[PDB]
Amino acid sequence: KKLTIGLIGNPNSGKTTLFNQLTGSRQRVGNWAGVTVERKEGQFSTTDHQVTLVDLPGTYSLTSLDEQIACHYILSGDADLLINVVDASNLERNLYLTLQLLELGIPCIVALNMLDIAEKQNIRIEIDALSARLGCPVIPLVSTRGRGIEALKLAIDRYKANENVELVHYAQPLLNEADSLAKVMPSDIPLKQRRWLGLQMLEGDIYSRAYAGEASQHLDAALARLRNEMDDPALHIADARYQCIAAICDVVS
Repeated sequence: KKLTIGLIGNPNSGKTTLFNQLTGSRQRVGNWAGVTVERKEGQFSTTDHQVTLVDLPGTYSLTSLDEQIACHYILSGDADLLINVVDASNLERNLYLTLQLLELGIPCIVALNMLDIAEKQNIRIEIDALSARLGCPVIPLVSTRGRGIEALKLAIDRYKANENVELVHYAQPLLNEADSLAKVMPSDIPLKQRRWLGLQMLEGDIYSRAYAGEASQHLDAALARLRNEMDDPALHIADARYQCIAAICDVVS
């Protein structure tokens, strides 16, 4: 059976290296539609699947051209699953991107990279505790004898919808305002993603408005409403995300 998988992580996080390991010489260099950014695709197989792997440009956040490409692809829904390459030696910084994928609700597998760099600086990562808090599998990419890859291939064959765990705990009125923005958005987009798009707009993101159809004319009204209910809506959003990531890292690292 054929799956298409998007490969996503921070720049400088061993993403290209995983890409080459997975695909060997079975890769095509193309170009992202309408821009001159290079788009790599590659092929590998698993026990049950033939996999088309799409390397997305490194990015720290879904919220320059590169960043925008990753996000447009993530939101296009073309991919069945995403492989999220995470630097174990910079967990907290790297999970900011992971959180957005999970909030978007896209099937995810976290390939925990740079174990050897982590080990070297006395950082150990509690794999199952991370996995429980994310609601998606976490696969240590041991480089020794291709073990990591084999285990990743196993995870791919066993992939499923993420566990619907609570992630960031937003103040209710932000959720409320996001719900309101969400119901006036193009319905071709899942409710979960519509809610996420609303949340980004409230925090002040401009690229998100592009997918949200009508919503952007309701935003100033939404924001004007919110500022009666709290002192800094966008900062409360920043604060709840950080709260969530730091509570994870405290247990996990």
